[PDB]
Amino acid sequence: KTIWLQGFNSKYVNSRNGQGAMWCDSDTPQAWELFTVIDAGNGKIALRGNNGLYVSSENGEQAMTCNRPAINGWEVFDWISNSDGSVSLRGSNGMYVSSENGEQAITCNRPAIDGWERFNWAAAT
Repeated sequence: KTIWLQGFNSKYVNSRNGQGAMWCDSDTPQAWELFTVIDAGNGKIALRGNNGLYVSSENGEQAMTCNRPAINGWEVFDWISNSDGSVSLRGSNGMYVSSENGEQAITCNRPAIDGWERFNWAAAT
């Protein structure tokens, strides 16, 4: 139930310990790159980061974060299994989580899946 997410730039999604926004900038998956997948009901998931806080879409109004203390909503996502075995994540605003190729903090404001919105994943163990 613990995973990492590897973005388009081959880097790993980084919680940044809840200090600022999340980035897809880590060269290897260590503690801040591991997320506990939480079954949130209704076929949705949430993600709890290294700091015990929850990943938020921020409804696409600003870059994604991992510092919400509880799940509401903007903290639940549809897990989309892609044909190649990658995953995409659709926030509750209907937009997709984007690595932004590591050039800016991760966002959830894209209406369609492109390369930056596809992640390789694996159970951390």
